[PDB]
Amino acid sequence: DVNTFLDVVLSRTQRKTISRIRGFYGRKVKFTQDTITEKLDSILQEKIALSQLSTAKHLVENVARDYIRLLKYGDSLYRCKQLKRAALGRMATIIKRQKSSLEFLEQVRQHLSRAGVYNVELRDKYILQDPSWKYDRMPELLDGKNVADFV
Amino acid sequence: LRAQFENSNEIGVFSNLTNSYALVALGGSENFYSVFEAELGDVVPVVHTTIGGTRIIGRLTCGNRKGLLVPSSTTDNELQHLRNSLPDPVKIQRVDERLSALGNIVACNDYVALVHPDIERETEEIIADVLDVEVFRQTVAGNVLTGSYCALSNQGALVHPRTSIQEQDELSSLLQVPLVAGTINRGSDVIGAGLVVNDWCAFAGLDTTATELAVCESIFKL
Amino acid sequence: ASGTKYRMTLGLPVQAIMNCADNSGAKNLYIVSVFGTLPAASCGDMVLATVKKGKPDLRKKIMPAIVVRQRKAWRRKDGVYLYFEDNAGVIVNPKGEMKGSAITGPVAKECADLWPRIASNAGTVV
Amino acid sequence: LGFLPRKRASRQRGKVKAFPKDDASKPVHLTAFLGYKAGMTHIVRDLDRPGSKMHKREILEAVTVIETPPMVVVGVVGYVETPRGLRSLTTVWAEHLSEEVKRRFYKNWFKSKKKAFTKYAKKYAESTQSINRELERIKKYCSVVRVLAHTQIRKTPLAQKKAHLMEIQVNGGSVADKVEWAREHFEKTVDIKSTFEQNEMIDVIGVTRGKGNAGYMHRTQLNSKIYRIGAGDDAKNASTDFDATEKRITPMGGFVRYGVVENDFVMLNGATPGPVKRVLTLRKSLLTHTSRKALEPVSLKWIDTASKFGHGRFQ
Amino acid sequence: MRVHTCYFCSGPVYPGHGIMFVRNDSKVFRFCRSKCHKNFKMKRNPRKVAWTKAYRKAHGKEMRNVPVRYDRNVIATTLNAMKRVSQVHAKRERLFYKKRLA
Amino acid sequence: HFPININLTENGTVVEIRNFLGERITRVIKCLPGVTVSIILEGNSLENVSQSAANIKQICNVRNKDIRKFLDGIYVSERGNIE
Amino acid sequence: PQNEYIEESIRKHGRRFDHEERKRKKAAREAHDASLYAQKTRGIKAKLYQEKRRKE
RNA sequence: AUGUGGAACGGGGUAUUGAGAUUAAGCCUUUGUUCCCAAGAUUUG
RNA sequence: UCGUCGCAAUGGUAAUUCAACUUAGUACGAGAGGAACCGUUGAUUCAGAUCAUUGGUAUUUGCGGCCGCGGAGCUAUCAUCUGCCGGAUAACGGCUGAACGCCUCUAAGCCAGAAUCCGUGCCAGAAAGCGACGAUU
RNA sequence: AUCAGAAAGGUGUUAGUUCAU
Repeated sequence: DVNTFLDVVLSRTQRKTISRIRGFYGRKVKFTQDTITEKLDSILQEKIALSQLSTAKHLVENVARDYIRLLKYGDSLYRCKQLKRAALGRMATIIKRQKSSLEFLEQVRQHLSRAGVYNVELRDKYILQDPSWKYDRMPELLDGKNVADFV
Repeated sequence: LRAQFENSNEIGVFSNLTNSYALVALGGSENFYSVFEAELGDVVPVVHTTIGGTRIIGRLTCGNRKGLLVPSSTTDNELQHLRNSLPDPVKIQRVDERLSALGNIVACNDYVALVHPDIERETEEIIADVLDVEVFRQTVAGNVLTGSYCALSNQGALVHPRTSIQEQDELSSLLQVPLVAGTINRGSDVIGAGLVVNDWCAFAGLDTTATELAVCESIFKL
Repeated sequence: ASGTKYRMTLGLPVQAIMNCADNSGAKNLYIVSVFGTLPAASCGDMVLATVKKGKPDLRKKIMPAIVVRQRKAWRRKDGVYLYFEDNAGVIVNPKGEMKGSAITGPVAKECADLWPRIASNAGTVV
Repeated sequence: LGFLPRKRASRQRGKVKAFPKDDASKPVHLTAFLGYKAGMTHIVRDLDRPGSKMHKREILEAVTVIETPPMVVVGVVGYVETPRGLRSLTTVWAEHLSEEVKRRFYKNWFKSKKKAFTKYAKKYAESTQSINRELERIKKYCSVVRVLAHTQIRKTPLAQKKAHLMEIQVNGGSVADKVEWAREHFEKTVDIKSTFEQNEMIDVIGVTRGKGNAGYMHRTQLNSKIYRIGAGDDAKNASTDFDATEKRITPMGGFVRYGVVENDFVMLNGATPGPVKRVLTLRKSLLTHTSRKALEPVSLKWIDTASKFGHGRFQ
Repeated sequence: MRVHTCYFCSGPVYPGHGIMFVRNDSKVFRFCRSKCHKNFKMKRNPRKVAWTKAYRKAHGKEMRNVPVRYDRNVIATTLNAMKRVSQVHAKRERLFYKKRLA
Repeated sequence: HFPININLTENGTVVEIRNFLGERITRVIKCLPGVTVSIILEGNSLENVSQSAANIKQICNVRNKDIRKFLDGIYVSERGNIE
Repeated sequence: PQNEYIEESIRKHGRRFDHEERKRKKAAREAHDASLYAQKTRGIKAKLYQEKRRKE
């Protein structure tokens, strides 16, 4: 689901978890937006109103990405978090766009739904007058000799 | 008779089906042998004789019902064992064929065990004598080794589709049996390797081309 | 191809000129980008090889080469490393079937076992 | 870290740190043997392994030959298990003691007066009641029984005159049954032919050969199957029934660093730690594996008796 | 198993030892030892080497592919024939030993 | 499609299941003491019967298979008193 | 196959014998599982699980 | 620390090189030869 | 006292990382493609070995004519190779069974199930562990 | 308490209170 994908993106940020931290907060938001964009691309791989909702989600993702850039500029931890929350607020708008998209996606999904150990030898099945002798070890290599060659 | 050689479909390479005694090999595909057993294997005894110590006896020995022409590399005593192991009509003698895959080289047809075009006349004569069936130099599918490239039998010596109509006829006259140009072994130039043609019934590959399997039967009137 | 994988000599090694025994119009086949790339392909293992000599289309374009024989010493049935006449790699199609009409020169029994079409191509197997 | 630290072996003769589990239902039998590695030779044996790529084919593989002369049981040791570990309650030796064992028991064979165990042998001859009481206590109280035997160092062509005596735990039967078997086998030679049927996979323990200023470390190779356990008296020990051709297992011109082997010898595929003329211990594997390789019979086809020294050309 | 004959040293070839070479004309050559292989690689004439058996024979210094029923007695009979040939070879070797001294 | 072959050994103390959805590996389950299986299993211990039934169900379980599509398996039909 | 293959197969052959019993058992165990999972919840997932429970 | 005593050579065997020489040195072995020694001290109840 | 042979408190730790074929060329699947498990073929990595096999190296620096090579021995992803065990259970899903006359992975109990862990095996051995045992100035 | 001890949730208990029948 779209919310699950957002939760997965949030989980990835949680798994990963001043100015450097600010960039990391923006990168985490950007990575979440990238994951959302990847989810949108996967939805596209899996039109009209759905494409418009996907474009609307991308626009909200761009707003979150812009807030992610603002998070990097917000060297202060509170400033970085505040812009990250703005990206989350933009992500909430993406969820609102996803809300219509998921219903279309759900309809599309509904439409789609609608032994290694074996040895053989002909010597066992020999039609020889001396088939038992054929199976028997006749002189072959007398200490590596040519006994079989002579035969 | 389509018979996939386990993962592959080279039933003929593993076993040179011969109305007297099919030249099966040690380690050859049981499913291919059993399907060959169901087709003509009762009449054509599928003795799992690894010709020259190779899992491809049909490629190694020109196993015609008149006899099997083992390669020159194969020991005479081993051939004597193999000839005795196989039925007396299908004698597995060590033909002095320069090709280690003499059965691939020599079209294992019971009527005439047509030898490879690259195989020398002495090798062809040895292939003729060892298999007791005439061995004329033939290049099936543009390949000198007609035995793997042509499903050879007394009933039918079916060539691969890569062989021309004249080339199939050339392999036909060399093996003294009709040669329908059918590319056995998944459409490859290996008709005889894919299809184990015997006089009683021309076996083929289950994973091989269906048209080639029909061509092997059509050439053999089976 | 086919045959049991083992630590044996490889006729069609990567960046090696495995002669295109199979009559595809190519005399030789150098493995610029060997299929499944010490990246090397044993006797009958179809390694994508650009024709070193012969066909220009196969030249400079990696095409499968089922090694007819392995010039390096390859373990025999007794485990004794045996060196064949040459490292010629018979040209094979992408599916593994011998692309060339007929394999020339020495074609090892491993080449015949690896590909039935190579066995068909191996007019003089050695 | 498994082999670290790398230190020289404290014992020249390999000592088995563990023995196979004994079964009361199974008959009393030995579980270990001692031999001297004479060398390694190349032999050709048919690989009768179903489902293998080279099934019903002959393969040339290395075979390690170690002389295994019959071992005379010097005595028995009674170890009683305790909460703190395995405690040796007592040990009883035979009245007659081998010279090599006595020579081995003293660091100065010539300088010694050969008085070792003289009182014990005299006491045993004078009165066997103590031995019977000791044997009864071992059969009634001791939980682990180990038989002490000395190898035939004099029979083997070894410069050392001291026997490589070692203690082997007894697996099979009850304590009284093991004690009775030890008493019957006391001061009696036990051959490896009865112990090993040459149709199973066992473990070989030995000290590696050092390589100058890495080596001299004890190792215990496993999954080793005996290919042929021949007898020195029999001339067909090194010759298979496939083509007869009776010959000696020793290479032409003598074995490398070993000479000529005249007693019973056992040949097994693969290499073992230590150089030629080195004492190695062969014992049954504690864990039983039902693999095809360990279950398929071994039948040698050709045995090469060519001159190992130099570049030999004739077998 | 077959014991091949060396191309240079003209001696028996056993498994594991020696070198086997294949030519473009489907010719198989066997070398008894590394020196024989080196001599073969150097295009050394077998009749021009004193230690070679070919030179000894051709200097005055020395004297069945048909299949049959698989019987161990036939192999034993063939082995007996080889033993008889060995006795004849020993007589030839006796001539070789004396003539080579001359 | 592929019927499952059930074999009883040691008076039903050992149950062997073969060809379970085509599986070529036979599963052997040892019945609890005091319970005999002939599938109807009777015994004097209800807990032993319940545990044996769970083990049989666990043995005849489809792994990486669609439960809704593939309905092959072993399920307890009823359980009551012998007398 | 085509259309509702699963539904067609169920109608022609039948559903699982213990499908209803397993669902009833799972439904009964749902109350115990929810409380146990919340008690054993840890890390960020604990906060998410608590938030979901609080929202519900 | 007085005997297959060992240690040395004499060798032989053995391969090497390409028949010859070195020939066990971490190739083998010695009905061959003599040498030394039924030790020299020390440690320790 | 000199020892000789054993025991193991204790630690290191071992096999490791992946596969394919067989299985079955089939459960699934309209069919094609492709089932768990079985053995095989292996690719490894690491460790254990050894120089038998293979190449060289090589103080037989030996030989034959400074070269042409070199035995022995060493060396090897340069070679030939050999190479762990069941539990406890995690995640996970249970059965039965209270609270909640039932139900309910659970609060009682019975479980199943991991390259994890513990065992197990290997390695070493408490220098300041132990036993048996010989001789005994 | 299966991390004891010296914001909250809990098929977490302990004592329970209040209200329903």
